[PDB]
Amino acid sequence: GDYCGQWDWAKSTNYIVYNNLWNKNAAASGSQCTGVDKISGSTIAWHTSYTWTGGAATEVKSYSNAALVFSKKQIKNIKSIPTKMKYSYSHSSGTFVADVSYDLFTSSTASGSNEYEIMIWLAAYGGAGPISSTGKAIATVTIGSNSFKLYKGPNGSTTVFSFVATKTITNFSADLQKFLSYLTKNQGLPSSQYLITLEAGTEPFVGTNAKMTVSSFSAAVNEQKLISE
Repeated sequence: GDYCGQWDWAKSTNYIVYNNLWNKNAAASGSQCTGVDKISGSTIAWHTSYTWTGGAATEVKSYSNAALVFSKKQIKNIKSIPTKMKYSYSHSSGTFVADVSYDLFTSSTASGSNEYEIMIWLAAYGGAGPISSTGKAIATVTIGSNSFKLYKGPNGSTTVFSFVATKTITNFSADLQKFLSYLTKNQGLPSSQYLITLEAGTEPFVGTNAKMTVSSFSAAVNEQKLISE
């Protein structure tokens, strides 16, 4: 059965699926429910459905997501982060502003507070755009079969990097360590940072009778054979 509470969630050996209606009060009206559909090995299928209208149209209202459960590692010691995400997204006609995105966080300790954030937008709808100090991409980088414009800006004391795919991706397959290593080699992301959070879901701004169905999601963090503390 679905769960619609602001902070509802369901735990699995490898994933936690959150409803996470953390900014629901910025909308004038609406609600959102999330549910888990299957769990086969390290692959999970889940979905979320919502309506959010009015209020602060520019603000993320929620971020239902599947979050990986994993041993935290410093980026310098991560060999690979293989991930897959296949989804569909429907809604009713009219205003629809949202994104499908991975959300990763790093800290200086495995248990520390967020210091850097790395988003990967597989889809941006109705003009949704990431945090950007300048309002302009700082780079265009191709990873695997997809091209991404890179944005950068603050969120409090957090530095937020957002890769935005140049074409919508509905069937994603990538090694996210390539994204982190691009940032450590080119954008000043410290390789001593611990990867502490890896999730994938959707950020709605405005939408009616919307439903994202994640037909399959998986992620894993793999460490190098030689660890340097």
